[PDB]
Order: sequence, then structure tokens, then C-alpha cells
Amino acid sequence: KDKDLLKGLDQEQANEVIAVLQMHNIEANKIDSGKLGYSITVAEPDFTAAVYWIKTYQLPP
Repeated sequence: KDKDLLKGLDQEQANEVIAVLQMHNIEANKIDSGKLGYSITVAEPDFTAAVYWIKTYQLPP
């Protein structure tokens, strides 16, 4: 159901990714994996689109 979009992220990096996805009507989850940083999840359907916006905005910074 929920596929794993990015991982190994800073907290601010994570937030910006979620912001940019939210701005394009994709809802994402931020997941704290402690020493491994945050990861970003979306819903399978939104994967292609989410990858598009992350390329487009050149995320993560």
C-alpha cells in the first residue's frame, strides 16, 4: 500500500519534501528511524508523481 520514497534524511530535508509534495496534492508521511534519519512514504498510486516533483524541485537539498 505505502511505498518507500526517500530515506536517510535530515529533519529539515524531510519537511521540505513533504511541503513540496503537499503543494502538488500528494500526501506524504515522514517516518523517524532514529539514527538512520527520516524516510518519506507515499501511497503506491502517488509514487510516479512524487518522484516527478522530487526531480523537478531537485529534492532533497
